[PDB]
Amino acid sequence: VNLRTQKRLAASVLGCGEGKVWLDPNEVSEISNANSRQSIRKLVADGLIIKKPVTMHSRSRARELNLARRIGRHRGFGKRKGTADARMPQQVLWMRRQRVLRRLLVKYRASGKIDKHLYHELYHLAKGNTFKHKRALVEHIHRAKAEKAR
Amino acid sequence: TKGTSSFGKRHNKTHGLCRRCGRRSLHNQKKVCASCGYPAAKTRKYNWSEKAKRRKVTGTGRMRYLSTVPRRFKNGFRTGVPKGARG
Amino acid sequence: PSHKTFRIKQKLAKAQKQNRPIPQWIRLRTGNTIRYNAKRRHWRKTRLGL
RNA sequence: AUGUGCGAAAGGGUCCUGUAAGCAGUAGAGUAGCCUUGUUGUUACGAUCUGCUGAGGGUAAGCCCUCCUUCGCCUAGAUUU
RNA sequence: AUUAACGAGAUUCCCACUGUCCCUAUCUACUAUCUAGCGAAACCACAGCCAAGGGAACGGGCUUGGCAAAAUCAGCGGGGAA
RNA sequence: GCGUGAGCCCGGGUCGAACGGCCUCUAGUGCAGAUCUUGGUGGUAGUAGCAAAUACUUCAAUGAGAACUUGAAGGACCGAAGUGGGGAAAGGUUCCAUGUGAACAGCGGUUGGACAUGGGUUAGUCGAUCCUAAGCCAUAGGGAAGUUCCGUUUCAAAGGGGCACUCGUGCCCCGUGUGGCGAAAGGGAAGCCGGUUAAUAUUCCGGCACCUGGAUGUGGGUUUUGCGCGGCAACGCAACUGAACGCGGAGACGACGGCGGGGGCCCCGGGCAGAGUUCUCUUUUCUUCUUAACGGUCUAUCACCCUGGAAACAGUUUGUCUGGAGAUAGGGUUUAAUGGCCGGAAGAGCCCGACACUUCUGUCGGGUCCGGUGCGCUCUCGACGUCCCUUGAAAAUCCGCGGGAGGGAAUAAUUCUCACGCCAGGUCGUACUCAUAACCGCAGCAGGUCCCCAAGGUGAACAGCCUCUGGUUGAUAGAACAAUGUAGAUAAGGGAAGUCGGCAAAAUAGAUCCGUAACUUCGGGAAAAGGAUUGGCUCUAAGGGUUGGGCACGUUGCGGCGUGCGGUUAACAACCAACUUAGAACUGGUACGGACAGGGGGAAUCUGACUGUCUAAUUAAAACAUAGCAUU
RNA sequence: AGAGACCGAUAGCGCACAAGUAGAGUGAUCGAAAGAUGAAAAGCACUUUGAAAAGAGGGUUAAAUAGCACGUGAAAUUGUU
Ligand SMILES: [K+]
Ligand SMILES: [K+]
Ligand SMILES: [K+]
Ligand SMILES: [K+]
Ligand SMILES: [K+]
Ligand SMILES: [K+]
Ligand SMILES: [K+]
Ligand SMILES: [K+]
Ligand SMILES: [K+]
Ligand SMILES: [K+]
Ligand SMILES: [K+]
Ligand SMILES: [K+]
Ligand SMILES: [K+]
Ligand SMILES: [K+]
Ligand SMILES: [K+]
Ligand SMILES: [K+]
Ligand SMILES: [K+]
Ligand SMILES: [K+]
Ligand SMILES: [K+]
Ligand SMILES: [K+]
Ligand SMILES: [K+]
Ligand SMILES: [K+]
Ligand SMILES: [K+]
Ligand SMILES: [K+]
Ligand SMILES: [K+]
Ligand SMILES: [K+]
Ligand SMILES: [K+]
Ligand SMILES: [K+]
Ligand SMILES: [K+]
Ligand SMILES: [K+]
Ligand SMILES: [K+]
Ligand SMILES: [K+]
Ligand SMILES: [K+]
Ligand SMILES: [K+]
Ligand SMILES: [K+]
Ligand SMILES: [K+]
Ligand SMILES: [K+]
Ligand SMILES: [K+]
Ligand SMILES: [K+]
Ligand SMILES: [K+]
Ligand SMILES: [K+]
Ligand SMILES: [K+]
Ligand SMILES: [K+]
Ligand SMILES: [K+]
Ligand SMILES: [K+]
Ligand SMILES: [K+]
Ligand SMILES: [K+]
Ligand SMILES: [K+]
Ligand SMILES: [K+]
Ligand SMILES: [K+]
Ligand SMILES: [K+]
Ligand SMILES: [K+]
Ligand SMILES: [Mg+2]
Ligand SMILES: [Mg+2]
Ligand SMILES: [Mg+2]
Ligand SMILES: [Mg+2]
Ligand SMILES: [Mg+2]
Ligand SMILES: [Mg+2]
Ligand SMILES: [Mg+2]
Ligand SMILES: [Mg+2]
Ligand SMILES: [Mg+2]
Ligand SMILES: [Mg+2]
Ligand SMILES: [Mg+2]
Ligand SMILES: [Mg+2]
Ligand SMILES: [Mg+2]
Ligand SMILES: [Mg+2]
Ligand SMILES: [Mg+2]
Ligand SMILES: [Mg+2]
Ligand SMILES: [Mg+2]
Ligand SMILES: [Mg+2]
Ligand SMILES: [Mg+2]
Ligand SMILES: [Mg+2]
Ligand SMILES: [Mg+2]
Ligand SMILES: [Mg+2]
Ligand SMILES: [Mg+2]
Ligand SMILES: [Mg+2]
Ligand SMILES: [Mg+2]
Ligand SMILES: [Mg+2]
Ligand SMILES: [Mg+2]
Ligand SMILES: [Mg+2]
Ligand SMILES: [Mg+2]
Ligand SMILES: [Mg+2]
Ligand SMILES: [Mg+2]
Ligand SMILES: [Mg+2]
Ligand SMILES: [Mg+2]
Ligand SMILES: [Mg+2]
Ligand SMILES: [Mg+2]
Ligand SMILES: [Mg+2]
Ligand SMILES: [Mg+2]
Ligand SMILES: [Mg+2]
Ligand SMILES: [Mg+2]
Ligand SMILES: [Mg+2]
Ligand SMILES: [Mg+2]
Ligand SMILES: [Mg+2]
Ligand SMILES: [Mg+2]
Ligand SMILES: [Mg+2]
Ligand SMILES: [Mg+2]
Ligand SMILES: [Mg+2]
Ligand SMILES: [Mg+2]
Ligand SMILES: [Mg+2]
Ligand SMILES: [Mg+2]
Ligand SMILES: [Mg+2]
Ligand SMILES: [Mg+2]
Ligand SMILES: [Mg+2]
Ligand SMILES: [Mg+2]
Ligand SMILES: [Mg+2]
Ligand SMILES: [Mg+2]
Ligand SMILES: [Mg+2]
Ligand SMILES: [Mg+2]
Ligand SMILES: [Mg+2]
Ligand SMILES: [Mg+2]
Ligand SMILES: [Mg+2]
Ligand SMILES: [Mg+2]
Ligand SMILES: [Mg+2]
Ligand SMILES: [Zn+2]
Repeated sequence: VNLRTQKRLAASVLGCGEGKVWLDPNEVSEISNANSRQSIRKLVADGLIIKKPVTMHSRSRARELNLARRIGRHRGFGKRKGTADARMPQQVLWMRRQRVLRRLLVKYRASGKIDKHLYHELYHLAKGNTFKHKRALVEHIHRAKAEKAR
Repeated sequence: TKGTSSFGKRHNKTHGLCRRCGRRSLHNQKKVCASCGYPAAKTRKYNWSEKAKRRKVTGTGRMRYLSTVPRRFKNGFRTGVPKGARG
Repeated sequence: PSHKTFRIKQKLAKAQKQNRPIPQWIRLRTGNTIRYNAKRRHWRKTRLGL
């Protein structure tokens, strides 16, 4: 008995690959009489032709390592292969910081904590490498208004 | 790399089928047949090859009209029908 | 190729109608000398020139 | 070809590595919860450490012993002088 | 005539390194090797054990001696002026 | 048996249609050699060999016969710059089904791209057909004995548009110009989803659309003084006359860099179904949860408009541009959906469950949700920037405008680019392969041959290594382990003593932190040279986003606001989210870029400045080219 | 159309035959091999062994020492006796 035609027809009807088609080993004579696509469907309904499941591929170990690195477990000096700028480029660090600092100054000026003359002077100070982060800018503003009070 | 490697790059055609003689001898870019000389009015023929002349001389084809002239000459190029024929 | 012209299509049709063996009753005629077909062509053996 | 026989296992000896899985602990840098607020207060997480443990694994394929462990086999078939 | 940088460009020395060497040993895979199946080519006057002699001045064959016992397998690189 | 000899004669066997002696005549008349010509056949010899691309094993069935046929079950490889899914050139039936003695598949064969008999390619929307490019060829003319050479707008009387016809015959305008071929990757009118076959499908069936050309009628629009209204404006609205002649726009264009928006893929959390594991653990691991063309409606950078008038200058990008030639601010208009919602459309497709059913046949229930994240990958759009002694096609075709020729109603008229309605769309290609077997290399040859799509982990990464979907298990086999080999490797002590010559091999190598000479065209040399660290576990610190802010009047089913104010919380509270960097303790046979991946260095001489190029198949160089300089 | 002191299938034209054919080359062009069963197919009915190809009997013929691998059937080279 030659069943090459039946296996090819089954894959098209089941919508799978020919490596996922199962033919009943004890009904080869009955299966060999199926020559049309209609007869293949009837043998699928009766349970002589089934589609096999996929092979296992799990990401359990992958997302386990990800969580351990959120608390700093696998990021030592013996675990780095690229350069510092390849892992975290400096241009991205600079671009983030300028957007953070410029977002704050617009917020203060809109509410009223500062006026435009102080806004302009702080803006060009931030363009220079003056304020290290958000905290440094806020402390500088408080001292500036304290001396302006006198 | 001349030889086996270079032979793999041959996938174009210098000549196609001629409309007058039927051989694959029509040059694709020049549009001139290398065998019968189409589209000139005369047919290409040279006296330094007797073999080539005999391959296409009169009598190598069908002679659709010329083969019935000797019979008409022998009877005098007459017209009409034989005496009291019907029709 | 799938792209063809009508002249090439006409040629390919004739080449396969001329590729069948001789009938059997030809071999029983009086004074016959034909044994087989001496002009058989195969796509894997001889290349036809367009 | 009945034997101090031949074969397949097993037990012991000899060598090689280096202390198995499992369970437990007043061991463990610390952390997060819950209560009567403890002299070990408990519940959860924890590389590793300690005990059972010179243990576990392998060992003739061209290592040794077994009348003192178990199971099987055997006085042919063919050719020639 | 000089000359920084550059070079799968030629040359000499130094440090490190090693079976390149003293001096050679051992292991793995595929062959070769044996079997079943399948199955070529180059080449070939006739052939195929030597020593000396003379000879076209370096013989497988001639002359005088040495000798000399079926059919065969794996390798080898002296000769066949291969 | 005869003859010195070339030769002649007879006996026996096989066989089946013509042949000889003697004298003259006549010639394509006698073979061992020519590396002689054509054909046939030996030894070598059952010999050399049939060894790149990791690999097969068990049971059953078929059959005279099974390592290389089919089913199931194991073990493996390709590892998304694939041994996957589709195409262009080229081939031409190699595609599908049934069957089969020989020959072919360098072993076998029940199998085959082989052999025999039948079957298979469906378009107004995908192409060709239309346009022009580099180029090729006609016409006017000039050469040449001539086959023919040049010439493409020229030293040419070179065209096209309208109106009635009694009925074609007849009238009237404009005129500088006047051929064709040439792209299945350039330019260009129009189709999407689901199903269906042994073999075709954006082509067949069902549903739902679109384009061009041709005729045409209803509804609506305009006009009673003739060809529409609104907005300060940018402009809007279902329409809303427009000939000759002319102006403009689209077609229509380079390479590279960072940044922002959108679709698809990847990743994380929850829920409903189904499956795998369960000595112990795991609210656990894996799979499905979809939405087309064509339309409606609300929005989305640039830019433009109105008010007003800026120095204590302001606005503002990751990247310094913008503004009295009018900024900030307040309010508007508009190019641009692959964005949200609705029609299409759940009736489809997909996942579960329960009954029928020899077949013919099926039938019925459920479900088909909700969020997050990013220097992620891929395609597309936008605003910016850099480079040039380099500035990056043409034509067909379609639209707007300037002008005002002609024509038209007061009961009808309307050459209204608005809605709906009627008819038609010819011809050729379409199967299959696109390569360790369908193309070219004499062949089923480790060679060569233009593209599209592109998953998880480690990691800087399209590096190497392992896996999922999909695909293979095909390269003659069985047994044994001699020499000599080809390919892969390790050696005590010495360390180039070997050799023409360190040829081959070994040694170094990622990342972080220190340190770095002579010389120099000041740019380099430079990763110069030379050092130290790196695992696991338990902790600590730093780098962000969104939403809230107190009174006094009036309106509104805690109101949301029209306001008059007051104020800068000595910056507080709640919620949300990935990664990157720095420090400490503990721990181990001191090991930790633990595989993969991965520079040896220095002091000098000769010579060419550098980057580039050549003898396809023995020479890659000091040879050629080059910028600069000089001469004619 | 008629002839010959011509050739007799490696000769005579390249071709006595489905020959300017099959086949090679991008192309111009290059270009073969291959005649004969018997007077007549009367071209082997039946039985038996074999999966089949075929063998052994038995038939036709004047002859199968003529079976379509077909008149006669030499040498090189090979098997048995
Ligand atoms: K233990
Ligand atoms: K112990
Ligand atoms: K060089
Ligand atoms: K050998
Ligand atoms: K053999
Ligand atoms: K001698
Ligand atoms: K002699
Ligand atoms: K006789
Ligand atoms: K043999
Ligand atoms: K192999
Ligand atoms: K393989
Ligand atoms: K068409
Ligand atoms: K139609
Ligand atoms: K066509
Ligand atoms: K057409
Ligand atoms: K042109
Ligand atoms: K002329
Ligand atoms: K085109
Ligand atoms: K069909
Ligand atoms: K109306
Ligand atoms: K209107
Ligand atoms: K273009
Ligand atoms: K983008
Ligand atoms: K994107
Ligand atoms: K996206
Ligand atoms: K991802
Ligand atoms: K469309
Ligand atoms: K100003
Ligand atoms: K930047
Ligand atoms: K790309
Ligand atoms: K008018
Ligand atoms: K098709
Ligand atoms: K197709
Ligand atoms: K193709
Ligand atoms: K990856
Ligand atoms: K990788
Ligand atoms: K060996
Ligand atoms: K060996
Ligand atoms: K040396
Ligand atoms: K020397
Ligand atoms: K290191
Ligand atoms: K010198
Ligand atoms: K160079
Ligand atoms: K060379
Ligand atoms: K070179
Ligand atoms: K040169
Ligand atoms: K100079
Ligand atoms: K001949
Ligand atoms: K040919
Ligand atoms: K007789
Ligand atoms: K007989
Ligand atoms: K005979
Ligand atoms: Mg920088
Ligand atoms: Mg050409
Ligand atoms: Mg009549
Ligand atoms: Mg001698
Ligand atoms: Mg001598
Ligand atoms: Mg000799
Ligand atoms: Mg002698
Ligand atoms: Mg040798
Ligand atoms: Mg020798
Ligand atoms: Mg006769
Ligand atoms: Mg002669
Ligand atoms: Mg001879
Ligand atoms: Mg002689
Ligand atoms: Mg051999
Ligand atoms: Mg092989
Ligand atoms: Mg070999
Ligand atoms: Mg195999
Ligand atoms: Mg691999
Ligand atoms: Mg693999
Ligand atoms: Mg097939
Ligand atoms: Mg078949
Ligand atoms: Mg074979
Ligand atoms: Mg065979
Ligand atoms: Mg077969
Ligand atoms: Mg065939
Ligand atoms: Mg089209
Ligand atoms: Mg011309
Ligand atoms: Mg002329
Ligand atoms: Mg054209
Ligand atoms: Mg195109
Ligand atoms: Mg229409
Ligand atoms: Mg107008
Ligand atoms: Mg929708
Ligand atoms: Mg929309
Ligand atoms: Mg503004
Ligand atoms: Mg809807
Ligand atoms: Mg449904
Ligand atoms: Mg197909
Ligand atoms: Mg392909
Ligand atoms: Mg190949
Ligand atoms: Mg081929
Ligand atoms: Mg990573
Ligand atoms: Mg073998
Ligand atoms: Mg070696
Ligand atoms: Mg050593
Ligand atoms: Mg040592
Ligand atoms: Mg040393
Ligand atoms: Mg070397
Ligand atoms: Mg260094
Ligand atoms: Mg140096
Ligand atoms: Mg140079
Ligand atoms: Mg060379
Ligand atoms: Mg070379
Ligand atoms: Mg004659
Ligand atoms: Mg002959
Ligand atoms: Mg002849
Ligand atoms: Mg004969
Ligand atoms: Mg017989
Ligand atoms: Mg006879
Ligand atoms: Mg014979
Ligand atoms: Mg004979
Ligand atoms: Mg003989
Ligand atoms: Zn021609």
